[PDB]
Amino acid sequence: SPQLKIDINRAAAAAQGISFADIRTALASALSSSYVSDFPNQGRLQRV
Amino acid sequence: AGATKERTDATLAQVTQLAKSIPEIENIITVSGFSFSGSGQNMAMGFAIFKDWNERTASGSDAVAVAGKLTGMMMGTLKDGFGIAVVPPPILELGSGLSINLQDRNNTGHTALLAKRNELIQKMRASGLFDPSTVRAGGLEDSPQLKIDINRAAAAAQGISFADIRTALASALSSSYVSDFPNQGRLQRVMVQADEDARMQPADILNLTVPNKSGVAVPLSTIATVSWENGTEQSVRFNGYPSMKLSASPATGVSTGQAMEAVQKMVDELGGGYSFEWGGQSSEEAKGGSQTLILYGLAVAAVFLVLAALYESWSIPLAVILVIPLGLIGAAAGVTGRNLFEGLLGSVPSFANDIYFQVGFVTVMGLSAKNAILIIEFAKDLQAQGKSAVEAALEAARLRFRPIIMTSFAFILGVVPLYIAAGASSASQRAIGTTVFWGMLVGTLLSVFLVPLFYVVVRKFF
Amino acid sequence: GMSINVLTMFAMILVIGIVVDDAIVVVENVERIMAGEGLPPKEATKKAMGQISGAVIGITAVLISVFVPLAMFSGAAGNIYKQFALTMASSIAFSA
Amino acid sequence: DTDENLAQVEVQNKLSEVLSTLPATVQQYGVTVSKARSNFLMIVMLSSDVQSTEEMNDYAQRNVVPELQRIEGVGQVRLFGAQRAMRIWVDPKKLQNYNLSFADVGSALSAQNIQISAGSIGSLPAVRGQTVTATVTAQGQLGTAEEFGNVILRANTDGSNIYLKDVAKVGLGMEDYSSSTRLNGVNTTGMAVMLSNSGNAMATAKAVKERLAVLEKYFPQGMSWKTPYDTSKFVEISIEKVIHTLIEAMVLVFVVMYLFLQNIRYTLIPTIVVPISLLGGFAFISYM
Amino acid sequence: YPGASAQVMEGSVLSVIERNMNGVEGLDYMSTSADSSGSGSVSLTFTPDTDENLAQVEVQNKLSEVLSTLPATVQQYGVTVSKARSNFLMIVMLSSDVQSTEEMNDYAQRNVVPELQRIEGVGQVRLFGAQRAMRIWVDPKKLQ
Amino acid sequence: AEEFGNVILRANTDGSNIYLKDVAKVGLGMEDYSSSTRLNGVNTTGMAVMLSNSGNAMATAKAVKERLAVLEKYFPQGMSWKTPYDTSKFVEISIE
Repeated sequence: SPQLKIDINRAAAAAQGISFADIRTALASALSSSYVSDFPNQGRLQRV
Repeated sequence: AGATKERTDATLAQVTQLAKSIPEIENIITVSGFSFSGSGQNMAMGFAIFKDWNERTASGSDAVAVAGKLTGMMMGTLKDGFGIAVVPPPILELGSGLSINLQDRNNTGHTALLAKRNELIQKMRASGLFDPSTVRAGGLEDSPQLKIDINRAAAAAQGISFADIRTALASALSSSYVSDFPNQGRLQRVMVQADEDARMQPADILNLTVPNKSGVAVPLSTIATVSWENGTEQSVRFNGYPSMKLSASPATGVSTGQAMEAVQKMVDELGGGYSFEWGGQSSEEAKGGSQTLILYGLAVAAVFLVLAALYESWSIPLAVILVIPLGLIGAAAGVTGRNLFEGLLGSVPSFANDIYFQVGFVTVMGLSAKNAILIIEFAKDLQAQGKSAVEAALEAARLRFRPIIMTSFAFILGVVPLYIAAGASSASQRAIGTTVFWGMLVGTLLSVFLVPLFYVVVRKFF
Repeated sequence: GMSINVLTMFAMILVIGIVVDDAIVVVENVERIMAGEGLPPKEATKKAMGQISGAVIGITAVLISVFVPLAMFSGAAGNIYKQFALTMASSIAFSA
Repeated sequence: DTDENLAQVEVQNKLSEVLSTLPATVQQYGVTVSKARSNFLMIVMLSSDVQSTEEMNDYAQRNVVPELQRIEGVGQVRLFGAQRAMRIWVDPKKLQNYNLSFADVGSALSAQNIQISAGSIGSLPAVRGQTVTATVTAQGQLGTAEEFGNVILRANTDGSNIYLKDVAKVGLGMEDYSSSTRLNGVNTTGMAVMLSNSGNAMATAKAVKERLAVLEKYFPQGMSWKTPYDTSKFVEISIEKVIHTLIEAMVLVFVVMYLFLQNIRYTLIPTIVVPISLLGGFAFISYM
Repeated sequence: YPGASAQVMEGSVLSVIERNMNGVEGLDYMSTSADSSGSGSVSLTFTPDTDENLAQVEVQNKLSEVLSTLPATVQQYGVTVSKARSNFLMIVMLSSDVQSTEEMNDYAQRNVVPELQRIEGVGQVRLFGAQRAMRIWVDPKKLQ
Repeated sequence: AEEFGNVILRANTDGSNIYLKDVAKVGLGMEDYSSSTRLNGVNTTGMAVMLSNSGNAMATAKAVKERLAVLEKYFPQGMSWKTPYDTSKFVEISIE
């Protein structure tokens, strides 16, 4: 399959950029959701 | 409810006093914090161990008698506590257990499920199908709890994150495990908990100052409300569903069949989306008594076959399996006859159709078959020589009389030590003592006269 | 592999008569013959074994037959039943 | 040489040694070990009118784990879909509007939605002559979508609060949205039971269909259960085939013998021999 | 879970395990007991055919898969799995004059785990009390 | 406990230190304070041994009472061990 490839030069991260960790949090939580905690639903701990 | 270790050890102190007022009891071990029902400050249980069996030989020294005497003493003198002494079951558990588990199979409130629990309990007490007494909700207690309402409006205005509130309440009330420290060559725990003077006043709860975001210490009084409500001290989830244990029994007077039958209909009555199930104890394995017609089914089939195998016909086995009720009336009249005897003087007659009666009866049914096998086998030889049925039967009975008496009365006498047996496991030793003794005596007697008749009846028909 | 249960001893205490039963049946019959046929200890026993051997086989097989199905139960009462039945079934088998 | 008991748990052994080095997202999710025959025994199609696919999947998880995993034979039940979760759909444009981000909303829920345990009044150790011991309750857990929308992402100085109600569409959704099950076109949600390595086909399928029969009594009505896929019916056909065929062969064998021996007395015995001799084999079958 | 009341204990800890506990082989029935003592239990009674070896560790299997989602306090504490007959064989009363209950409980833990758990037959020894810890009793008023 | 009391909660700028000795009562206690065991009234502390599913009653209890016999040799003296509860004595009665 045709995929997208995000090239990230560390020169930009060093100049004005952000740590790779925050970039991971951004892409992951914006595309494939993020499991944050558990919540009580109708007598059963489900996912948020 | 709302009990503490002080009041509990006070009740336990009274228990130890009453137990040491009983000469049968050698040592007593009181333990606060635990009971069969559950755990907590209100829960406690004691083990009153006795003196040797040899000394406790008088009417009123049996484990059940001291149990009754101690319970009576407590119910009369024990202040601030419900205390009862019970006797341990012989085998299976190692009281009469009756575990219903009323589960809600719909997501309705716990209050509604326990209201329906009490509904099931009440309607089962009112009904005769679930024979009265033995009615008690198993589990634990309902207790008055504090309820801290925290509006997030306060947390948003000047308040703190919920996490810090959690750290505050948890570490100030139920201690906090922080790290490990080397103690005398062993890594032990270090725990931080607020002083007794703080975490014990109901109003003091709000007085704890949570660290605000700006390094400010703010009391819960500004952001929280304490509500003195009620709540459970034990949440039971049976088979994935939140359930409740309730008791009701049909014992020593009524079969459990009708009660266990009507109860499903009972659970059906309320909600319809509610269900129940069964747990239990030794009394559930006591139920294994209606598997009997398969026992005797296999029994008389095995005897009839082996008889038809050795003796090589079908008349003789019928002449023997005819003798099996003769030992039954002897065993039954022996149990009934001793239930008659013990009930007149000073004891409570406690013999019944237990496993010892059953295994003892199986023996008796074997020996009676042996006897019948003996005389009818010889009369079988005698019918061959043209000797008439009444003739062959009589000469057989005449020739086998002495050995039959010699064997049986050696055995009947042999179980007399079991018949008069006392002490430990005496209830069992006498149970199998009575059913075997009288079952074999009356068995032998009725057999020795009716078996020569059995040949004559059978052979003159076959 | 069964640890000795109480009921097993009950058997052997109840059974103790039945193991003597065959010894008694034989010893009584030779005694009858030692008075009836009344011949020297060897010849009298020959007449004994000749008339009573199959009669002893009867007693054995019928006790063996009636005692085995007590074992075919599974469970708590099943365990206890199977124990008592097996120890008997052994004892009678060795008495036979 | 089948010994799934020793192998499945030696697998769990190595995986218990492994779970730590695995990504934090995966470790939070959890990696499962299963001795699974990949074959499908039967599917249980749940079709309803009042309910929806999402809603049925929530009660499916209510009758499938307590009941359909307990049943003997079945070592795995695969639900087609996912149990429902609190789905929060943020809009990245409203995020850059308030100078916010995904890290803010994540931390917001990680803070304003936590399980808080307090303690007890007059717990041990207690002062002398203390009277009452009572636990205290506090709820730091959001239950509804509205409460999740009113969570603070940022508190302004003037008293204004940035909510998740503003930056996100919050509500109950599913954990995943991939699997789509359909019976004859209509949107149904079925459960697939598979056999453990000690699994039967007739006894197991019998058990699950008569267990779900009683389970339906406690359903939120409008909920029906159909079992189109079923390999137990193929087995029932086999026992029907053995009865019919043995009858055909037995009647046949009798005929040739009666046609040769020419009398019912002669011919009645060998047809009485065959059930006895085959029952003997049957005994040996159960023994092995 | 030291602070957990009955409902918090049942829901945040005990109910999490149970949802993974009937994938266990030969699971006859299961119950759960959550109380206000900060303790929680879930019992899995199996079908009569005894094989505690395969079952106890399939229980540990599911619990090893579970421990992470459990509260940080509970996970730090540790959740134990045991094939336990609830019946008491015998008690060993340790009585001393120089020593106290706290002090005996520290040496009790010195002769009970190395020695009284090694012994054949015994699969569990329950000590009445607790081994000693470094207890720190802060005063909230001196805190503010 | 002294070293735990001299831990710094906050260091002031003038050189003053806030200790745990000031804000807390530090010492050796127990992990829990719930269970209270008493033999005949006096404060004793007993250990309850339970059987594994392959557990005996006579052999096991024999083993633990004669193991604790040698264990006592290395006790800090003044320490005695009593076994009031014992189901092995019931078994001994059976073989008697």
